[PDB]
Amino acid sequence: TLVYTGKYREDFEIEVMNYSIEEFREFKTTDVESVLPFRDSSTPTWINITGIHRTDVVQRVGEFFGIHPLVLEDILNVHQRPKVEFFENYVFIVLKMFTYDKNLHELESEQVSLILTKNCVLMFQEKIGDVFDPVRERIRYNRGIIRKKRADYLLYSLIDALVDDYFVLLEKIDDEIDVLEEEVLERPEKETVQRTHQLKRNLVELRKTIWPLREVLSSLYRDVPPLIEKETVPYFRDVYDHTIQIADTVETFRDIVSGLLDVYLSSVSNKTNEVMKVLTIIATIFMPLTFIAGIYGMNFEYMPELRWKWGYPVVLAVMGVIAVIMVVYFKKKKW
Amino acid sequence: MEEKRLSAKKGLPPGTLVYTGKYREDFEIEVMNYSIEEFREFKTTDVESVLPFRDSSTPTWINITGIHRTDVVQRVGEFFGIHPLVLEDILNVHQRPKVEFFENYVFIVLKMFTYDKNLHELESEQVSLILTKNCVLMFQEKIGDVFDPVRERIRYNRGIIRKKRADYLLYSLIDALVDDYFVLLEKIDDEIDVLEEEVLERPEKETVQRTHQLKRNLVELRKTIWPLREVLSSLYRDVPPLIEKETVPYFRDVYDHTIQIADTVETFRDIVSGLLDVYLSSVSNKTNEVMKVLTIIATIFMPLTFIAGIYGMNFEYMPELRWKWGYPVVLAVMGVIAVIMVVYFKKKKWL
Amino acid sequence: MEEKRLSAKKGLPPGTLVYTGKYREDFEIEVMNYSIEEFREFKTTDVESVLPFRDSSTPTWINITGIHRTDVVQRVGEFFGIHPLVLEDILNVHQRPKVEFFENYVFIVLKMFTYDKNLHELESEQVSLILTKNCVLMFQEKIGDVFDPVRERIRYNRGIIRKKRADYLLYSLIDALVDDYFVLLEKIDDEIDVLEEEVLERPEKETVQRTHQLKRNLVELRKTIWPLREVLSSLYRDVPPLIEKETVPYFRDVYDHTIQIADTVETFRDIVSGLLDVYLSSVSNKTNEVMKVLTIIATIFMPLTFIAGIYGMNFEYMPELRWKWGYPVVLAVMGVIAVIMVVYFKKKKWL
Amino acid sequence: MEEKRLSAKKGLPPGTLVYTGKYREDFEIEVMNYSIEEFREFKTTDVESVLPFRDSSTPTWINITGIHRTDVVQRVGEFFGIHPLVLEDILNVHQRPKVEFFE
Amino acid sequence: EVQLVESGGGLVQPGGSLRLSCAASGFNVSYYSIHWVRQAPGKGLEWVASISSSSGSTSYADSVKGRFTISADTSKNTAYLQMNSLRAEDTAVYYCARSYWYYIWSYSYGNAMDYWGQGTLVT
Amino acid sequence: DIQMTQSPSSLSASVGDRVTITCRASQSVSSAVAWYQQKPGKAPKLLIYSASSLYSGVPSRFSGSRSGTDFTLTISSLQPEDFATYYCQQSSSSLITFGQGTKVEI
Ligand SMILES: [Mg+2]
Ligand SMILES: [Mg+2]
Repeated sequence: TLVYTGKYREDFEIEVMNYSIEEFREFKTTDVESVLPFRDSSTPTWINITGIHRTDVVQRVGEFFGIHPLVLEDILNVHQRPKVEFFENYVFIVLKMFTYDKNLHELESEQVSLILTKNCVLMFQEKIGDVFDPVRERIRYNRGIIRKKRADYLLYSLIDALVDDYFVLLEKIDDEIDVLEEEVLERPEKETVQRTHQLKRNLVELRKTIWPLREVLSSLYRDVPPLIEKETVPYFRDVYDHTIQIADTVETFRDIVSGLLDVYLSSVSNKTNEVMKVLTIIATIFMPLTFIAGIYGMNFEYMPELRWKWGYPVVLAVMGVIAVIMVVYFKKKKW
Repeated sequence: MEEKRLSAKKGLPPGTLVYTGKYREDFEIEVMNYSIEEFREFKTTDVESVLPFRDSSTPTWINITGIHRTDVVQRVGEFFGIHPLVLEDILNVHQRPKVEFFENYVFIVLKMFTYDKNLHELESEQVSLILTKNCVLMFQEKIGDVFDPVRERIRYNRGIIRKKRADYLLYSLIDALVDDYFVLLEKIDDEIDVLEEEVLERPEKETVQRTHQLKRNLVELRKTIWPLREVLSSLYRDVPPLIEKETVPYFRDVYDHTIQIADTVETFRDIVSGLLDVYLSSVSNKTNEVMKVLTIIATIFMPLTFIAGIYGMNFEYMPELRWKWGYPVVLAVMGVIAVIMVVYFKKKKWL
Repeated sequence: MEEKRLSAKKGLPPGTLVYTGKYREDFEIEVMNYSIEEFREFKTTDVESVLPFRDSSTPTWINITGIHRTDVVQRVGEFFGIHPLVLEDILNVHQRPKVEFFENYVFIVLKMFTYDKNLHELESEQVSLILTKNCVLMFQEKIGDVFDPVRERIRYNRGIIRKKRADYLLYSLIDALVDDYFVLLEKIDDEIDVLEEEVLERPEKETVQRTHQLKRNLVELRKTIWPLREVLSSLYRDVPPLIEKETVPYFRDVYDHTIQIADTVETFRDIVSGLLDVYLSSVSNKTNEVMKVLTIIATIFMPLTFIAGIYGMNFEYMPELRWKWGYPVVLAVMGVIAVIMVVYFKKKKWL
Repeated sequence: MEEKRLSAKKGLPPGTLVYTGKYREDFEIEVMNYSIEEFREFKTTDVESVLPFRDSSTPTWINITGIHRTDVVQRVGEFFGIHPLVLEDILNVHQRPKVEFFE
Repeated sequence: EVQLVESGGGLVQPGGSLRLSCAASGFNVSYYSIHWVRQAPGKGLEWVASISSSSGSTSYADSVKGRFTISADTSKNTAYLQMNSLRAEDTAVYYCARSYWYYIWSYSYGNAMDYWGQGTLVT
Repeated sequence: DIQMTQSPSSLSASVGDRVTITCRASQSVSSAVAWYQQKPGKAPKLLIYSASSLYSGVPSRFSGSRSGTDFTLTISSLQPEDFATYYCQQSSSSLITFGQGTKVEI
């Protein structure tokens, strides 16, 4: 029980920001105990655990905050679609941050768990690197209204940063779509086909990850248990609409890339004709020549192979004439 | 015959009834009486509790599971004043979903689907709902259904399920069925995605078999879904006196959900129809690669084996019988022609 | 359907009624009078015996098996006040199922099919059912019908057929025909399953012919069955006076049966459309593996022919110069290149 | 389905209505006010001329060709009491056919 | 018919202030977005600020943030840009341009300014 | 901030020629690039929006193309009225950014 599933073993650090209307303190540490006392504090706190491959810390904080070990295993589980679970003590959501590489077109996903408990938010991540820097400066520099509100608005801000990163990823994918759409039409090779296959798989992954996100954000503003407070409904509504936008773009891109695949797949089944033509013309050309050469190659010791009128030039001339005749046999039916 | 889809060879007089499905194992009657004040669960294999609950003014939900005991079904039909023809419809598991309105009861037949992974086989089970007075009768075949959330809502005083009469109960059960359709459509979407990937990049015969089975499953769903649209439309528009209004808006949402399900099923059918052609062309492309390999080797080989057979014949008056490094000259020609042929292949991307 | 005038054709003189079908090998007449008290049956080919049963108080059924003789059909029609256009429609076999309503009688044209195993022919014959006063006239093309169960039901007094009027007899005949349709659809499902197993396992040449024949049969069934929905919908909704409103639920049930049959036909059409693409994929796979074999043979035996031709040359100054018994060395080099190429194919997994 | 209100789209000011098509060439307002006696055809470009026909007793047909000018659509909706979400649905083009019944 | 007129320009002392007024005719500033575009003498165009009067959401370039302030009055159909703490690089010609939005994909929108005024010189 | 560069900084051509001016965006702007024309001493005039669409009333000599993250404005056949400066907008973000402008002269 309580086993880590991902593939990250690089770094593990803990970060805490405690902000109020006037008070603010941000720090980083690597001891699980130091973040424990913040639970009973009335101030809105943000706790971040970058490395969850150390299961002991995860279990320790789970026991401290009085949460079910099943959701502990869900946090440790990494291959899972986003979901939302409303419990009386805490509300627990699962999201996925995406990263893209334009040099090598691949999509990397990281599972991130967010738990809201009264005046605290707990974030569990896979590796180091976040999309929450804008909200980090929002708390740090007091710009914006993040400090005035409670931890529900902090959950809203984290989800907003998530969907903003989704928008950036969609911009990168749109540029890739344009490049590939031009290249497939005007540069047909195998690398284009491999890139199109990779792009289709990446868009399928995006669809499978984003469609449950719509349901999560719908739940966070329709069911709205007392944890989120009635003052935060419109913001989650806005994030829900943003998720709708991201979806609709995802299906549009999927349709376009499927059309590209269909075009290339239609271009195939005519290379068979060309290659068959090449094979059959070279066979019809060169099998007769080999046939005659072998026939004159047999040593029966009684063949009229004497010089006479020079046999070798005559044989070569006749063979070349036969080859030219076989060539002329083609192109009559447009071969 | 049993494994085959249709086994409805009946003929027979039109006034007598008999069960048709493949399930003859379980039998349980679960009666749930409820109101604003308190609820009451009677679960038994006895037919005693089901009978008198029609007269009770409080709403009741009878859930009879197991139609292999046709005697209890016909007995409760006789006691409830239910026409024998719709009894035959209840026991007939091949009947498509539908609704019929009478002066005393409204009768509905629906199909619930369960889909299990690694065994690509949709399983359809018929559920019959008869709403009359202040009770709802639920005829079903196997143990296990999707109506757990409505049971939880009834027992735990959440939602409006207890504030209204049996019409809201029927609405809630139909809504639960539609949600089950949605989750099964999600399962089939996942299967379609993985099958599209496998068709594109792993062409095997097993892939074709899975594609055909998935096509059959989507055709089954397409057959079943449209009568559900018709039945929800009939409940939406007709407004029988048993439906006490202020629930027609509640049925409108279910009608919209059924429309969405129908559109999704049609798109899925389109995708699974295109899958076979995609597989065809991918296998043709692999064959084209085989053609590339064979044609390349043939065109870079057969011409110079003709060349090697040129001087292979022994003439009495043969040219270049004795020249310096004649065999090395032939080998150099062979290498040069091989190199230029490889150059052409690199030019044409064939190799 | 009015004006009391026949259609005008070139070949026929205007005033003649002509049989259209191809069966002229039979002629029979039967009369069955049924009631609560007893039942009378007689098979007299003489056409005079059916006349007195025109005005029988009890409902009676007159079956004319074989309408190839236009004399009997025209005389019966004139005797019963049948409009000449209705008589032509009875004689015109090549006509889709339909119902015409008149102030005196109700006219219905239907088809019943027969399926023969080991001989893929989905033939048909047209039957005409005319309900007038309290007697039902049914005309058939030839011998062979699905009305035997109704006949034995009348004989054995089982059911409630003898407790009602001719409208219920017409309902019983239509229900028997619809059950015949169910049986035909089941047999076609059997054929589809056998064909599917064959195509997924053994892709012979006859499989294409069987698939296309079954497709044509299914299209013919759809063309026949789609007007049957209009038939039964008219009989149910339009509520003509002769029905007398008692048989509304039975006619509605037969309408539901027709709708289910149409949906089943559409399902079978979808499956049949899938089978052809499955067959194309299977034959593509077969071609692919055969060309696997051809390539893996030609590729490995080309360079060996190279070494054979080069070293089997004819030159006085040629560098053979056997180095430490080098002929087995050349053979071992041949084995080495053969092993290299088969290893390459194994890595590419062609063989 | 719940309540309905204007969607919030990233990158736009709140409550901004945008035409989502590709045609931005034509604009006209053609009005046909007909009755049992005589008709009235009136093709124009000014948008204030057509607005008073909301209270006309005889049937009126107001055909606005060219919705790329969102200001005209917004003014017509504001005068006619059309809900802003309906205006957004009018301007939004990537939409399957639909019907909505309001009061 | 659509016209944009710029006024309020002129020479001013460094570190001072100047209010530029953009009067719009033929269209309602409430329904559209209004941008200020700055072109230095013999230099390329630069973006100053944008106002969406219906929503009130304003946007500023990072090079004039804080010093410049943009607002709009719907009653007069006017767009005001008041500039404080003016510096040496601000001497330029200011244009006022109305822009609409267009739809590329469901996630991305762009705007193109249709009608521009004659512009006013500020030193 | 999204920085766009544009080349060439000045292009010389005669009437009847084809002229292409290309913008490169540092970041990724989806397709919200706009091409404007400014004659000396007068306000700019919008020519192209959405990287491939023509503003109403603009002559079809100008055309626009987008390859991934760089855009091109191509004039098929010049005219004496097309000898002006051409500018380049990105509008994906709320902060519009211009190019430095290319003067097409004789
Ligand atoms: Mg030889
Ligand atoms: Mg082939």
